[PDB]
Amino acid sequence: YLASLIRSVVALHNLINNKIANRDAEKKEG
Amino acid sequence: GLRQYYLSKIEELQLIVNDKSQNLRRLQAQRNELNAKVR
Amino acid sequence: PPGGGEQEPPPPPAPQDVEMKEEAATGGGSTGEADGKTAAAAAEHSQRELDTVTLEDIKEHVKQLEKAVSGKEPRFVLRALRMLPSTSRRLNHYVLYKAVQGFFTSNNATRDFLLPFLEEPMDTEADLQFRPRTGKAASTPLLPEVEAYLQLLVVIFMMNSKRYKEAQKISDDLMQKISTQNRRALDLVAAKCYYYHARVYEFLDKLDVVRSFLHARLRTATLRHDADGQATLLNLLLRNYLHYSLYDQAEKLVSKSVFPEQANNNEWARYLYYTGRIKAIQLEYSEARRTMTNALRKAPQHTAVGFKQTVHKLLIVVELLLGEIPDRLQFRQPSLKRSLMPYFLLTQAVRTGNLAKFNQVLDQFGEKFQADGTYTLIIRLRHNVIKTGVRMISLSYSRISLADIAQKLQLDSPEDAEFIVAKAIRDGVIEASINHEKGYVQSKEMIDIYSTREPQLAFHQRISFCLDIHNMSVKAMRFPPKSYNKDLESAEERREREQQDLEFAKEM
Amino acid sequence: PKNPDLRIAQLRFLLSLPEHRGDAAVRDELMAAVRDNNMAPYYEALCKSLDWQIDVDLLNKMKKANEDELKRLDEELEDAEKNLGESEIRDAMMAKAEYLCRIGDKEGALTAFRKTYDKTVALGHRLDIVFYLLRIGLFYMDNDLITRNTEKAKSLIEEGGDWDRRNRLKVYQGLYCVAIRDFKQAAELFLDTVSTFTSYELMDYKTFVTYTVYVSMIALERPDLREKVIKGAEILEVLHSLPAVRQYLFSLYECRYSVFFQSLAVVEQEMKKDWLFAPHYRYYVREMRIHAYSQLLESYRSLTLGYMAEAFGVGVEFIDQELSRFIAAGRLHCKIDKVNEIVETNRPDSKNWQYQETIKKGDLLLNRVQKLSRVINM
Amino acid sequence: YLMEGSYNKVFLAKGNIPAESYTFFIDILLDTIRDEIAGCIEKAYEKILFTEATRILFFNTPKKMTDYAKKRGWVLGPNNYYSFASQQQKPEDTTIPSTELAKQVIEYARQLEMIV
Amino acid sequence: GIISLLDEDEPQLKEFALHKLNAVVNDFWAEISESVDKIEVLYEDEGFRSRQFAALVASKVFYHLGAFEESLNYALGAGDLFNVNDNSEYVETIIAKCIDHYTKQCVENADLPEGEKKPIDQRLEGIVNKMFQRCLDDHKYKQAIGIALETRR
Amino acid sequence: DLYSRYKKLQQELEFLEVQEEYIKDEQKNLKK
Amino acid sequence: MSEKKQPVDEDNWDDDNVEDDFSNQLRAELEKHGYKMETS
Repeated sequence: YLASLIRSVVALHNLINNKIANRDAEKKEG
Repeated sequence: GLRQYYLSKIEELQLIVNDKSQNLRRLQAQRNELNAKVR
Repeated sequence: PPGGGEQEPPPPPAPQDVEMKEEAATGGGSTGEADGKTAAAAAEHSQRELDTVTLEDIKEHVKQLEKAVSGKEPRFVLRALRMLPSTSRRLNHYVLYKAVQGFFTSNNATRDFLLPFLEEPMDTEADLQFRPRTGKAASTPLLPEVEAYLQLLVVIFMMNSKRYKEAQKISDDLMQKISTQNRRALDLVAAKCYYYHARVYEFLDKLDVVRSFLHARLRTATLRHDADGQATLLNLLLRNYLHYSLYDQAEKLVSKSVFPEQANNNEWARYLYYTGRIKAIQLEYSEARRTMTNALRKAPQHTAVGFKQTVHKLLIVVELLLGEIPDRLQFRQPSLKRSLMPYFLLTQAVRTGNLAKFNQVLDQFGEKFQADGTYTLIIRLRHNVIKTGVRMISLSYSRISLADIAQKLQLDSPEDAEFIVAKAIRDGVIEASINHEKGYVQSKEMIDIYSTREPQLAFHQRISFCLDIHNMSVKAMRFPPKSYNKDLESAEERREREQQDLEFAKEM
Repeated sequence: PKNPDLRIAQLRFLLSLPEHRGDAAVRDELMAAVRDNNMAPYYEALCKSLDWQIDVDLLNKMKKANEDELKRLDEELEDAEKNLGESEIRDAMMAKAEYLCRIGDKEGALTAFRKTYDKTVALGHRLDIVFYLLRIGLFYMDNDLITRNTEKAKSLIEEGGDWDRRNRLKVYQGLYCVAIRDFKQAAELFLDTVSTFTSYELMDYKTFVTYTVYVSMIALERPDLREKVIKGAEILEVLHSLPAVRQYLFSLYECRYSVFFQSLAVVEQEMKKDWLFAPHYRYYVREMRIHAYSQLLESYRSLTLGYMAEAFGVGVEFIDQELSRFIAAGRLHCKIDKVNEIVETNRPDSKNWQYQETIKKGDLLLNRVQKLSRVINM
Repeated sequence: YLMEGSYNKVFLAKGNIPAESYTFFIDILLDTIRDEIAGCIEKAYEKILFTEATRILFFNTPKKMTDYAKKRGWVLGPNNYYSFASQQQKPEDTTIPSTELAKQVIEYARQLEMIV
Repeated sequence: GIISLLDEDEPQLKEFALHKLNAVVNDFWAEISESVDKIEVLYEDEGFRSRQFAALVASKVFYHLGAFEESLNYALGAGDLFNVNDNSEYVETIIAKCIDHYTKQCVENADLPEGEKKPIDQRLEGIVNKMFQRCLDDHKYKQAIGIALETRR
Repeated sequence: DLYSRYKKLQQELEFLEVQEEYIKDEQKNLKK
Repeated sequence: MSEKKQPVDEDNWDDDNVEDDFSNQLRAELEKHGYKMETS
């Protein structure tokens, strides 16, 4: 239950690392 | 009733297009990064 | 006239200055880019329509001297709006009536003059086939009539304007709705006019014809197009059925339209609440506390007093029916000083183990609970107060007489204090024995619930669910993969130069 | 200056919250308020006060005297820059901006303090400025602004030892940890009571002694109590001047159970009247009760219920209703019998109770990450 | 009052009607609580004589206590209701979690490594 | 709310009860939607002069609730009262099940036409070439070249 | 004509179904 | 966005739990014990 609780937070950090690659790229390049 | 028979097929199939094409264009970039890692 | 002649002339041009830039941009964008171009890839005029509702909800208040809105209707109703060579004069006509307001005196629309401001689907080549133009050009005067309401003999003017919008609405229901978002764009305009329709034409007069007409509007849904008609036509169906007592709760159980497939976070979020009160009045068995909770958590950020104070009440009404109660006094922002005191004063009695303290609540605020109408749910809490009691005393004491628990619970009768305990062993709750001959109720010490297979289920409920939110953080994640333009291997010129350098290494 | 500035806010507490007791507090609070140039912080305290109709000239002489100090700064800024020292403009108002901090509000404080923070290249002025921001951060209860300059403060003490800037700082974190209900951290920041000094905010060191004993008696168990607060010569001799607190502490230690409630009503009533303990005087003694109950009750198993009235505290039905809400509250690990008139106990192994907090924290963090996951990506 | 263990007050409402007859409804109301008292005889009670649970319903001494006493247990004896308060058989089950948990472990392993 | 009297055993209140199943089949359409479905009782009963209009309104109410084939078989066995009205939004609802079911069975009948063929209830292929005469007689032949293939005949 | 507007749109469903299976196989084979 | 159609119109939690168990109970114990020294 502990490690299962950690894994989703890890992939959430990986999600924010992708939204930063979305919103600060679409205005720059186009 | 051709407006309510044949044209009623135009409005439906497009909804399947609008998300299965999104599934492909997601999944193929997901392939493409890994293939660049391979080569 | 100086105080009016200096503070009245600036509120005509600056609302004209912003309304030539927001819904004249919707006039140039949703007529020429939804009726003639694809708006599914670019549907920003629906959220811009949300902006041109929420701005005008609090834009107009006054009876409009200086013709600051009263002169807009002789301007904004003379609209052909066919094509750019026909609207190139109309762009001048947004200016030519400013000389009518400023230079001369216009028609002061004060509760009487709405009749010559509505009979223009005919004047100067106006039509109805461009219903992105004629439904938006219906709503753009249909809103500010009814935004302040003006219940003094304006009900028939609003009514006839709703009749012309019903001509646009029957043309929407019958005539050429394929692949234009004619139905889709005017399910939002139809949906928004159902509430001005439903705050003049509902509690004044005769909603039960909007029942049959609304089942016709629901009937024309779900066949031709599968969006925007499945969503609003069910809360707009529900909102007086909850205030009625018809059987339309089990029909909402067996309905196919229960999922309108991502209904825009606003009708969908409240929909789970409206079906939450359904199983409230039909006996919450902890089924809908997650849909009340979900109905709370899918809210935006505006205010709480309209619905959120009532889901903050009714959401734990149904948990007071269970036996669990969180503390309601949380983010004391508007809701937790104004709208709790009878209702938190209710659960203060429930969290105790007193019997007639509940009556000391329910004589003090029986009418406030009938102000909202939760009173028929409040009236059955005595069962859960007394199960709270028997769990409290059966959990606290071990060898306690039946001739003590009735007096501590002020039951005034031991002879059924055998019987409340009896059904407390019948229904589950407390397990152990009663010495009815002696009087004492014995209770065993049940420890090591650890080995007993409950916390593995408390695990297993959340193991798979935390894997589910992991999987959602996987699936809501692979759209920013895009613009991955070129993974060039090395080069062409540097590859030929490396082949030339290796050729020099082979020659050397 | 900010050194007597906590007594001001404590006497604002003394003005506002005791409703009947609001006369001598508005007398001495005015006695300090309409002198020493105070202008801003008492208009709404004047609203909570009476009319005080002619305060106009009283405000005028003091906005005039405030204007004098403002205009001599305005006579200093151009002479300071002509032949410059160490930016003598910000060297004048790096000292008189605390005067502007007391007299003006936090703005003319803050822009001058973050202004002058970049002037001195050593922390010997910077960390005192940050101490001033901490002290006003208590005053406006700036619970978010204290979190910044606590870490920004502590980032400076590592170079050097700076124990008059670390042990003094521990008093600030201790008063924050007892401002919030974090008692085990409050006494742990109050661990030393040796390098702690005859302060400005507790001008009696003995008041600091009372605070650290009132938080320590909850904060630590008997081993820590039978070594730490019972063998300290520095802690014994300062409550040697205390008749009450010495008796209030030792009655629990000497197992003097019935007299413990007597001074418990005294210390709790004083805690009700006290500033900064008024948020939690209701939570304090209900911990003291269940602690004093569990200490005696984990000795015996066959101890009856009509023993505790005459030896522990009178009222058998009071003990009845008081223990019923605690076993029923889910603590005080025992099981009481009634009609054979005996209190039974049990013992839980740390397998269920240690698990209960795990499912609590799991549901809390699951609520957290699920809520954030609904927030981001629409 | 039927929701909680209020029995006696419900049987006081049996006869205290101000409105009309309600006879056919309080006769169903009679049978549906007859099998409910006939249900709550089945606890871990002690010996009850032939007076107490004899008078908990509404009877002095007919053979209706022979109807209930031969219907369920608490057998007709020498002024005795016999307590077969056993509740012994069902615990100590390792095999049922060793089947259900044996499923749920592999179901944990499915959404653990295999891509979905 | 006309629903409770479906056990009269006097067969003209079945008729007078299906008087209100077409005009006011919007408001208490939600009422008689799932609770009472005794259409097949009088439809299989010896009592005639109904079983005709009763299958129409079950073809109304089971359509919108996703029971397309339940509205389709009663759409077959309903009779002359069912296909008499084509001035609504309802013929496109019923031939998109009927002619669709026709061609998706006639692919199997294009596999094996001989033996175990369709028991047509005399309208399932009747409105095929009837609506195909509507296609031949409504001026459009770029599509009437189409239904002649889509019928697999 | 309008009869092509669904047959030519289900032809790309026959062409559209296979692709997620194909990259589904390449999900594991790039690891292998 | 965020229109939300209207149908009708620490420091805080631990002492609120003391308001849960300790709402109208005792409240001012200074004299009940001195009134129980002679009764008990």
